[PDB]
Amino acid sequence: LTVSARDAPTKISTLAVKVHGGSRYATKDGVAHLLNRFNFQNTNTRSALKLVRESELLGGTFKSTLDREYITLKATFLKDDLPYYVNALADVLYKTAFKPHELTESVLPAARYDYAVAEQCPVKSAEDQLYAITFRKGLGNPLLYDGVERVSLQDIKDFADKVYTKENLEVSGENVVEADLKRFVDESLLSTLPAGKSLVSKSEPKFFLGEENRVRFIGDSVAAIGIPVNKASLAQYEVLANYLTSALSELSGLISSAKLDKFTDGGLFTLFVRDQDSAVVSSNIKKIVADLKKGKDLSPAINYTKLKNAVQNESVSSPIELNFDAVKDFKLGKFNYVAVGDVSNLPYLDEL
Amino acid sequence: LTVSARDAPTKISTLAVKVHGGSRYATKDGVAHLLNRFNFQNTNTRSALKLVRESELLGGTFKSTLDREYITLKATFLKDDLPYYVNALADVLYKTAFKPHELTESVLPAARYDYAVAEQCPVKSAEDQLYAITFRKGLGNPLLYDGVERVSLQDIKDFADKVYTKENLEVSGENVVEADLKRFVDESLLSTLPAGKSLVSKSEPKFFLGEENRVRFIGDSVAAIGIPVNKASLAQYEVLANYLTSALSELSGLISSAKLDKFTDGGLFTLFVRDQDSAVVSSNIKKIVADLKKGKDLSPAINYTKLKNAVQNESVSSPIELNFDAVKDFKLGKFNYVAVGDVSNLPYLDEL
Amino acid sequence: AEVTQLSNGIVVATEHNPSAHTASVGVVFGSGAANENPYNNGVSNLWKNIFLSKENSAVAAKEGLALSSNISRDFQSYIVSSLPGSTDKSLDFLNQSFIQQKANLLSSSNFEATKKSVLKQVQDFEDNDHPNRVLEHLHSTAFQNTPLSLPTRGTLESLENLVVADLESFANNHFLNSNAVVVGTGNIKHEDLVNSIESKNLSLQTGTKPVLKKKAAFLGSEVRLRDDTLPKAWISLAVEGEPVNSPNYFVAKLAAQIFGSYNAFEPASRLQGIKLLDNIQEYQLCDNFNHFSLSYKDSGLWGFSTATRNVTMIDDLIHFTLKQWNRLTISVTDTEVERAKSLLKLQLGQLYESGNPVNDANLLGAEVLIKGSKLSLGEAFKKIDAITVKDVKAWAGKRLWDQDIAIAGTGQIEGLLDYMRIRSDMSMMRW
Amino acid sequence: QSFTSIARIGDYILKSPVLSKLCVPVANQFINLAGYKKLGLKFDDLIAEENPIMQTALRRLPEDESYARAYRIIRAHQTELTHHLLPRNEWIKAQEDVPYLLPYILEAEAAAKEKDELDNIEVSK
Amino acid sequence: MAFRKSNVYLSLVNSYIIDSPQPSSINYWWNMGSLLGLCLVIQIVTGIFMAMHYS
Amino acid sequence: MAFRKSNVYLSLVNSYIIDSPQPSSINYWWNMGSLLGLCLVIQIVTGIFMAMHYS
Ligand code: HEC
Ligand code: HEC
Ligand SMILES: COc1c(O)c(C)c(C/C=C(\C)CC/C=C(\C)CC/C=C(/C)CC/C=C(\C)CC/C=C(\C)CCC=C(C)C)c(O)c1OC
Ligand SMILES: COc1c(O)c(C)c(C/C=C(\C)CC/C=C(\C)CC/C=C(/C)CC/C=C(\C)CC/C=C(\C)CCC=C(C)C)c(O)c1OC
Repeated sequence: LTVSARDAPTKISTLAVKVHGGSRYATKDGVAHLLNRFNFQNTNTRSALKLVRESELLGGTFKSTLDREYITLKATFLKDDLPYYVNALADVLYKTAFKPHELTESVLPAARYDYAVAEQCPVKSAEDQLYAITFRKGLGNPLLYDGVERVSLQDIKDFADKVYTKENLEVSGENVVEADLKRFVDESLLSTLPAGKSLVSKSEPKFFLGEENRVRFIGDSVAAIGIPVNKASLAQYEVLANYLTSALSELSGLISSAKLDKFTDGGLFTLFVRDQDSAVVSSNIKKIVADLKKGKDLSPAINYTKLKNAVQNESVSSPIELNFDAVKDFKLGKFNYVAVGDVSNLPYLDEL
Repeated sequence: LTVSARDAPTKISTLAVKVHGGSRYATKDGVAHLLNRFNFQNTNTRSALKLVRESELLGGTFKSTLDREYITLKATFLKDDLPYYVNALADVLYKTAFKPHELTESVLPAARYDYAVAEQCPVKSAEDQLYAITFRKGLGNPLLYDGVERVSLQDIKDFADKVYTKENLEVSGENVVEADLKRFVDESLLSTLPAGKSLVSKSEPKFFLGEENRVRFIGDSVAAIGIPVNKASLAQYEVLANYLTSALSELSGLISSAKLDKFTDGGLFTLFVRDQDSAVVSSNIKKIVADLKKGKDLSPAINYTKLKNAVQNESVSSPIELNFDAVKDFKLGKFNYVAVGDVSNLPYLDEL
Repeated sequence: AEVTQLSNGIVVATEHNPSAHTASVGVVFGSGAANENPYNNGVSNLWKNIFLSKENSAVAAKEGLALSSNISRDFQSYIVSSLPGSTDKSLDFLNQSFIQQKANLLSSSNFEATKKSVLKQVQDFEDNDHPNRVLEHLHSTAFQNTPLSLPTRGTLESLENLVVADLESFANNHFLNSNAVVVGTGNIKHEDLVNSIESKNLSLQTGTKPVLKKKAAFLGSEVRLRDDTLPKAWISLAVEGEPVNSPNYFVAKLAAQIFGSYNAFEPASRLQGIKLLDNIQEYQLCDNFNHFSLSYKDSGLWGFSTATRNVTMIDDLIHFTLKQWNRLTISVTDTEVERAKSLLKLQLGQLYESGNPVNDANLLGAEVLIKGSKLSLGEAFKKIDAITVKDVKAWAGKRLWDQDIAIAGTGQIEGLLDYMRIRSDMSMMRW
Repeated sequence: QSFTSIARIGDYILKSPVLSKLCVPVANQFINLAGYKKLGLKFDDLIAEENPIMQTALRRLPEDESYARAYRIIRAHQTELTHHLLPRNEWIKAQEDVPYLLPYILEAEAAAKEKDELDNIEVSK
Repeated sequence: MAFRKSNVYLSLVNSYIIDSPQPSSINYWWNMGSLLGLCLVIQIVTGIFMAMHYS
Repeated sequence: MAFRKSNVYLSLVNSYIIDSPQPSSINYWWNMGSLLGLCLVIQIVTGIFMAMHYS
C-alpha cells in the first residue's frame, strides 16, 4: 500500500490506483479484461448511474485501463474534491455488486466491442502473436476476452478477490497533497482490504527464440519481429527504438512502428512493417533484417532517445535513467517473426 | 491423354476426367477452388440450365471435385448414353463462357459457402495447418478460397488455360467399353485441346520437421500430428494408420481419426485427437506420443491393412500393393504439431 | 499559472512551469489557411512538411532536439522541443531554419520528395477520415467564398500545381515580424529566454505587413457527399457561432457542454445526465455524437457532429437533437446549466494544463496573437460560474432560434431529409 | 399500483402480530377461492406483463425459471379451453406458490425510481 | 408468397380475418364483436331499402 | 421515434401526407388528384345541408 503524490498550483488533480492484475496474471483467458470492464458498474451502496450523475455535478470522470501487467483505476477531477474520488475508488475495489444481469447487459457487450476493434487492426494481431510465442504463457496470455474457454460470473469474482488486495496495489496521486492523500487512503476502505500477496515475481520470464507464426488476414499486410530483452540490457534497445523511429536512421521510412515495452522483470522489443500490398512489405523487412544483422549505432541519438524518454510525464517512476550514457553498439542475434496478411506472398524466418 | 476403362454387365456407367489442377498447382490462393466451382456453368454453346434439363431427361448427373492435387470432372449415367457425357465433359474443358455475372451470382456464393462449412470443423482447420507447415508452399497451399489476395475473372481464366490441356489430364471410364471410349474421346473436342505441359514433378517436396502452430477456436478442441513420408516408406505408414484405427491397438479409443494421404511424389500421415474439453485432449495425445516414441508393430494387422486398402474400388490404380508384406516395425522420429481450440490448456511440442 | 509577455523588437511570450522535465521553444505566426487563396491553398501545410523533412529533422535530432508544427485557420506554428538545459540550442535551430536555410530547405530534390508526401497524405485523408472530412466540408459551405472556407491541409488540385516560388511568395508576406510571436513553454523563465533573443539582433524584413482581405461571413447552406458504399452516415450541423474575444465565448461553450458528447458503446456514456439520451437510446439512433463551439478570429460554428448505422431513422436523430436545442431558448433548467459548468471546467482544465509543453506553446502563441494576452485558467472559471439560465436563454434566442444552419455529410445519407425540413426544426409552434 | 407499495403495506402487516394473525388467514382463504392453483399457475404468472418494468424483470429471470413459466402458461390456456381443471395431483401446492419474479420486479422499480429522482434533482447554491 | 399475402387488398383481409393469431383460450364472450358488425350491416341495408319509400 | 410515426392513426397520415417520398420533378398536372378529393368533400357537405330541406 504505497501512497505516492506530488502537489502543484494547478486546478486539475488526478488520483490513480495501479494494480497488478493485467493479463500476465490472468487465471483464465480474458478474465482480467472482463474485470476491467466490470469496474465502475454497481457497488453495494452506489449504482453506476448515481456515481456518474454525482461526479458530473462535482466535475470529474472515471476510467479503467488494462495493460499486459496492470489494471489502472484513474480519476480526473477538480482539486478540492479529493476525498470523494478516494472513497469512490475505495468502494469499487472493496464492494462491486457483480449482478448477473450487469454481466449480460453491460460487461459482455462492452468487452465484445473491444475484441472487435482490435480484431481489425493487423499490427495488434501481430503484437499479440509476438508475446504469445516469446513468453509461451506468462505475458503471452491473451490480453482480451474472446470466449475460447468458459468464464463465469464466479471466475470474475475469484480473480477480483486475488488481485484487489493491499499487498498487490499502489495508490498514486498526481497534483495532490501527499499529507491529505495518505490521511484519506487510511481513513477510507482501502485499509480494510484483505491484504494478500503480491504476484510481482522478480525471476525473469522464460523466453524463447527463433519462433515464428503466420496468420491469414483480409486487409493490410504486416511483418513484425519480436526480441526478448534483459533486465539491464533494455536501455540500449530503447535508443534503438528511437533510432529506427527517427530522422537519423535511413530506414525510418521503411518501418511503420518500433518500440520497447518496459516491465518490472525484463521487456520486449517490437518492430512493425505495414503496407497495402505484400511486395512492399516483403522488401522493407528483408532490408531491415539484413541491415540490422550488420549492426551499427555509435549513439548519435543518445540525446534524442533521452529527450523522447522524458516527454513521458505520467511515467515519473521509470526504471533506469542514466544507463543510456553507456553502451553504443547494436547487433542482431536471434529474434521472433510473424506474418499477418497476404501469407502466400510474405517472407519466412529463413530468408530473413 | 491416357484413356483407361473397364466394362461390366451393369447398367450404370461413370465417365471421369482427372486433371492435375488442385491446390498444389494453384498460382494464386484458392484459384483452383474457384475453377472447380466454375465448372458446369455456361459453355459457349450450352447453358448450365440446358445442360441440367437435358441430362435429367437422359438420366445422368455431373459433379466437380477438388483434391489437393486433382480437379475431377465426374459423370454418372446410364450405359448406352456414353457419347453425350463425353462431349459434355469435352465442352466444359474447351469452352466455358466465364461470364462476369456468373462469377458474382453463382461461383463466389458457392465458394463462400464451401469455406464457411470448413471454417466450422476444427479437424480440417488442423489438417490445413499440418500441410501448410510441413510443405511450406507446395501442398501447403490453401485448399479453398478466402479472399486474402485478389483473384479476378482473368486469373481464373489463365489458370484454366494452364491446367486444361491434353498433357495434364487423363480420361477414365468405369463400366465403359474402352473401344468406344477411345473412339469418342478422339472424335470429340478432347483432342483439340492445346496439349501443354504436365506439372507432375517427380522430385520429392522439400518438407520440414519439428514445426508447430496454435489456433484459438470456439468449439471442440483438437491436437494433431503431421509426419512427412517417403516415396517407398509409405506402405508401412498405411498399416500404422489402420493399426491405430482398429481393435488391435489399445489406443484406438483415444484417437478420433488417423490416415495416410497418398500422392504421386510422397505423402503425409495425419493423426487426430478431438474432444469437447481440453483436459481429455491433452491427456489422450500426451499418451499417444509417448507410446509411439516407444514404437511397436509386429504387423498383426498385416491382413487387415491389406483388406481395408482393397475396399477402395474407385482406386483401382493405386501405387505399391505388396510393399506391405515387408517391414513390420515402427518408431517415431521428428513430426509436426498443431493446437486448435482451447489453446491456453493444450500441450506444446516440447512436453510431448 | 503565470502569463508573462514583453515586447522589445519581437513580442516574446512565455508561460513557465517548474516541474516539467522538458521545454519547448518556437515561433507562432498570426496567419494560417484563412490567409491563402483558392489557388495557393495548401502552402502552409507544405511549409510544415518541409520544416519536418528528413533533412532538417536529422540535423536537430543529432543535437537531441524534436520537431513539431501545426497548421490552423487563423495561425501557424513551428516548435522545437528540448531538455531544460539546451533551451539555447533550440534558438539556434530556429534562426538557422528561418533565415539561413530559408533557401536550403527548398531544393529541387527536397521539395519534390515532400510534395509527393503531402499528396499521398491529403489524398488519404479524403479517402478515409470521414468525420474530419465532413467537418472540413462543413466550414467549406458555411463560409463559402470567404477565408474560413479554405481547408487547412489544402486541396489536391491547388497542391499538385504549387511551386517553390509560391512557398517563397507566401513566406515573404506572412512570415514577417509584426505578424509573429516567439513562444516558450516548459520550465524556462521569461527572463531566461528573452535574453538569448535580445542578444542576436537583425530584424529581417521589418516594417512589412501582410496583405488584407474581405471579412468572413456565414451562409445558410449545405453540401451532400452521398456515398452508398460507406457503411455509415456522418453528418455535421451548425449555426453561426462565436468568434474568439466575444462577450458570449463562454455561454456558447457552456451551451455545447449541456448536450456534450456520447459514445453508445461505452457504458458510462449511456448514463450521462443529458435528456437527449432518453430519446436516442430507445431505437439506438447513432453510434456517437459530439457538440462543439468552434471559435476563430472573425466567426465561429456552434453545432454537433454524429455518426450512425441506423440509416432508416436519421430523421428522428436530427429531429430529437434539434428539439433539445430548442429548449435552450425556452426551458433549460438550472441543474442542466450547473452540470455544464462543472464539466466545462474539467475539460477546459485538461486542455490548458496537460503534461505536454507543445500544446501549451500553440495555445499561448495563438491567444497572445489575437488578444495581446492570455486569459488565466482561474480567470476563466470566474466567468464560467457567473453564467445564469437567463444568459443561455438570451444567447440561444439569438443564435439558435429560427436561424439558418449549415449541413454536410457523407456515406448513406439518403435518409437525411431536405434543408427546409431540418431548417424548420430550429423552432416550435406556439399560441 | 407499484410492487414497492404493495410490499410496504404487506410487510408492515406481516411484522405486527396484531394484524398478522387477523389478516393472513383471510388472505389464505382468498387465494384458495381465486382458484388459479387449480390451473397450474403460480400467482407471479398472473402479473400483467405489458409494461417496461415487467419486461426488464422477465428478461433478467434465469433460464430454467423462464422455460417453466412458459410451460405453466401454455398448460393453463389448454385446460381453460377444455373447460376443466387439472387433476388435483397436478395443482400448484402452497409451498410451490413462491414469489419468484418479485425480487426482479422490485429491483427494476428502484432502478427506475432512482433515474426519475436523478433526472429531476434540484441544486441549492 | 401466397397471393392472399402479396395482393394489396387481400393482405388486409388476410391479416384481419384469415391469418390473425388468436389466443387459443378465448370464449364465446369474444363473439360479440362480429355480432356487432352484422348488426351494423342489417341496420344499413334495411334502412336504405325503406328510404326508397319514406317521406 | 416521432409521435407522428408511432401513433397508430397518425402514422397513416404521416406516410400518406407528410413523409411520403415524391419525385422531385412532378409538375402541376399532378395537382388534380387533391383537387378531386376537395370536389368530393364540397359535394358531400353541400348535399347534406340541402337534404335537410329537400322532399
Ligand atoms: C336511410 C338509411 C338508414 C340507415 C343507414 C339507418 N336507418 Fe334507421 N331508419 C331509417 C328509416 C327510413 C326509418 C323510418 C322507418 C322505420 O320506422 O323503421 C328508420 C327508423 C329507425 C328507428 C325507429 C324504429 C321504429 O320503431 O320504427 C330506429 C330506432 C333506427 N332507425 C335505428 C337505426 C340504427 C341504430 C341504425 C344504424 C346503426 C340505422 N337506423 C340506420 C333509415 C335508416
Ligand atoms: C344527400 C346528400 C347528397 C350527397 C352526398 C350528394 N348530393 Fe347531389 N344532390 C343532393 C340533393 C338534395 C340534390 C337536389 C338539390 C339540387 O338540385 O342541388 C342534389 C342534386 C345534384 C345534382 C343536380 C344539380 C342541379 O342542377 O340542381 C347533381 C348533378 C348532383 N347532385 C351531383 C352530386 C355529386 C357528383 C355528388 C357527390 C360526388 C353529390 N351530388 C353528392 C344531395 C346530395
Ligand atoms: C382480434 O380479434 C378478432 C378480430 O380482429 C375480428 C376482425 C373478428 C371478426 C369480426 C369482424 C371483422 C367484424 C367487422 C365488421 C365490419 C368491418 C363492418 C363494416 C360495416 C359496414 C356497414 C360496411 C358498409 C356497407 C355498405 C356501404 C353497403 C351496404 C349497402 C348496399 C349493398 C345497397 C345496395 C343497393 C341496391 C339498389 C341493390 C373476430 O371475431 C375477432 O375475435 C377474436
Ligand atoms: C403519391 O402522391 C400524392 C398523394 O399520395 C396524396 C395523398 C396527395 C394529396 C391529396 C389527397 C390526400 C386527396 C385525398 C382525399 C380524400 C381522402 C377524401 C375522402 C373523402 C371524404 C368525402 C370524407 C367523408 C366525409 C364525411 C363523412 C363528413 C362530411 C360531413 C359532415 C361534417 C356533416 C356535419 C353536420 C352537421 C349538422 C354540423 C398528392 O397531392 C400526391 O401528389 C404527388
